[PDB]
Amino acid sequence: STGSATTTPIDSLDDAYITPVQIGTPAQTLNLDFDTGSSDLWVFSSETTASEVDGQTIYTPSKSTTAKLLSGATWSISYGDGSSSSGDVYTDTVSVGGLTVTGQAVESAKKVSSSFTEDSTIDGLLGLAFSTLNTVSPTQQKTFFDNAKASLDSPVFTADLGYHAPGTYNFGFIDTTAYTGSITYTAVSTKQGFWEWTSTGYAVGSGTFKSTSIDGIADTGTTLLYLPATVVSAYWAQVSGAKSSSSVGGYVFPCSATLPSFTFGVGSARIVIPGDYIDFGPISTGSSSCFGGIQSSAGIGINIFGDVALKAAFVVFNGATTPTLGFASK
Repeated sequence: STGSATTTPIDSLDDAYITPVQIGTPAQTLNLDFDTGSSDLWVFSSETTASEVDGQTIYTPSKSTTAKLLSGATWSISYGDGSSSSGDVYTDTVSVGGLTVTGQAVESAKKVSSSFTEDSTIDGLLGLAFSTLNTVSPTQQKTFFDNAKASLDSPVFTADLGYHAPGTYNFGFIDTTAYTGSITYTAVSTKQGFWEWTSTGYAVGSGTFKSTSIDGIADTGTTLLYLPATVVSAYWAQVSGAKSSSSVGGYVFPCSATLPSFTFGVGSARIVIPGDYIDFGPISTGSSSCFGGIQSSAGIGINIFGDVALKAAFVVFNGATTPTLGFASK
């Protein structure tokens, strides 16, 4: 089997992407944030505290003839941005782009933190990291990809995120029309439950490539590119007036600037992020100070190749017995 679904930016900045997902019988369609940095499929629901729902579409398990309570199971998750959610668990039929999994754990939110309530466009998350990170207790549950893998034509999914435009998540096949050149594959460590790999270095604009190993994670659920402070300082030094602002919480730059590109290495290959992808707009409405799309990871504990980096590439998440990642230009 295969599946193919379009993913759409939630706003004009590409702050996140939503993908329609069918849950239950008859289908209830919710728009989920596909997150290769976590491993829980959770949804706003009829059980969510009413004051914490503000415009989202909810899953109502009582209206699904295939929903079954997973007796005794609870879940609770906290994300790197400080947000969180928790609740109970059903199993139900879940389909993405024509690919159907029966018996998928659908984690029903009883509580969500304010940032989730305040984002009316995201109805939940669909985790695509390794199932060892799944938070369901006392019986850990598998991700949608893990459950579908054996039925897939090939044990892969691909992320093709657009810049200010829709893109595609495919399951079970590699669309050879969706990228240019060849796909360069690189080793993955699953030891922390992430799609963790080592970039071979970087360049700023037309500058020379610096060969240096950068361990990080391919994370569709993080907006920006988070890299070591040395690398980030080298980038922003090329932008007149750019500075790190503790009050704003990162590097800002004059909105009048033209940003240089940023290149990252994948083995001997190179992915180029155009400068425009690094502009996240005014820090507040009407400000002439703009927020940068490359930020320091020094306070995170891990480097994160988020959407800013991933949307410059066609990315293969290869879930073979030894997982690997592939990157192509497009």
